[PDB]
Amino acid sequence: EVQLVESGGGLVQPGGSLRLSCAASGFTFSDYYMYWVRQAPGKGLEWVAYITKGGGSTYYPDSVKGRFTISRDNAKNTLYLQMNSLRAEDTAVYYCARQTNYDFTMDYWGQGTLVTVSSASTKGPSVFPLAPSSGTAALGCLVKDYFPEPVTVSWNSGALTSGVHTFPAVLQSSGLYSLSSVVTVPSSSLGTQTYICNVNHKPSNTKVDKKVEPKSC
Amino acid sequence: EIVMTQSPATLSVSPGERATLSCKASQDVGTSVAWYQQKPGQAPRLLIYWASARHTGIPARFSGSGSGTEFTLTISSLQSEDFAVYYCQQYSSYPLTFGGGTKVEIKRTVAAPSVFIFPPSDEQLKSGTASVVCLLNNFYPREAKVQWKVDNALQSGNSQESVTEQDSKDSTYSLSSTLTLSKADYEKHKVYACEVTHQGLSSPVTKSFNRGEC
Repeated sequence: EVQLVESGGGLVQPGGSLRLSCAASGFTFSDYYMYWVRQAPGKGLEWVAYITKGGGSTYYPDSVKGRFTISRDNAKNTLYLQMNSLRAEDTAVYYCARQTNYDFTMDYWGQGTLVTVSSASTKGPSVFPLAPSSGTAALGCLVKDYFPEPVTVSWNSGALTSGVHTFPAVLQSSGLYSLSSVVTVPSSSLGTQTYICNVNHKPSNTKVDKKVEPKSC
Repeated sequence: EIVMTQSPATLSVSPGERATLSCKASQDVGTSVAWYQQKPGQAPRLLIYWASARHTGIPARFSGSGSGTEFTLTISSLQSEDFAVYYCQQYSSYPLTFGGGTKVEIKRTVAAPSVFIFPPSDEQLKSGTASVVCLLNNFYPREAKVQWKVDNALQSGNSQESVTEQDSKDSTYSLSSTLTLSKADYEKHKVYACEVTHQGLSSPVTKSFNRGEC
């Protein structure tokens, strides 16, 4: 299988620098022209860097030229993007993309890495229970007051997926994100089945398992 | 640069019916135009190249047409898994450019939300803040009204909503509304209520609790 894995995205001060990397596998890397394409939250696609097979030449749009440097290492299967003098509007998910052989389209993309340009501080969430009440019952975890994005939430270490909704984070007026993750389950299970939400906010090194149960009354 | 413009920013099409998407170029780009599908949370996927050639492994219900400055993506029998943003792209000349995307929603039948209210946890209250959460689960269409009342006073400006992306499997939405008060304010009031107005409900549904009661 062809695979592209981006890494290196994170939170950086306005004016700072960051270097992204992309690991390629399952195809002969030096045979292919490569792209970096970025997507600001809720926005469209913008290519930001292009490099030839041997790395001999590089191309960038105006929005980025003079600040980004695309490079590659064909011996060790890796594409790079050096980003300097970062601005708030460089905040985006950055994708590594392979150019289709003998064409100009992009036929494989990585999963993307998020770059956040901000002076706000990193802060890990608190995790609070959304306890099932007095058929189908609903329960969840409230993942409150963190920065930057992203956080991941699983249930029962990934064993519970049906009926799960993890909501998009929303920025509070404090400048911190909050979100809830909920699941609907049989009411008959509430005494018997354990429900634990697994929260990981890697930017702040915050891992939490929260068991959620009916409140004693 | 050549500007690509995608005409209906949004489309809402019943499952099994035809969806037609438009992409217009500012200059001639021949047939050097591609289409990408991007589902929420995922990277784009190449659908069509050369204006009308289906990429390998793409289902036959996707077809592309056009030449010059006017291009069209047709999904002949829209399936629920086709919920996505669709982007066009020209590669006729440097620099390559993308259109702004068209978001295709599946217009399923009306589904009323299941509504749940959650009081703030005792652990959060120690922090000095109270979050009250109202959940609307698995409804269609997306339009819904959620109103918070605290001892009969409509609360405005002190809540935020989040809505999931349309569910690929059942084509529904879910919604959370979070009311945030100080602990001091929370403990000054008794009746907390979420009232939900939605097309699938014959009249609004209220879920409520009394602070300190069970």
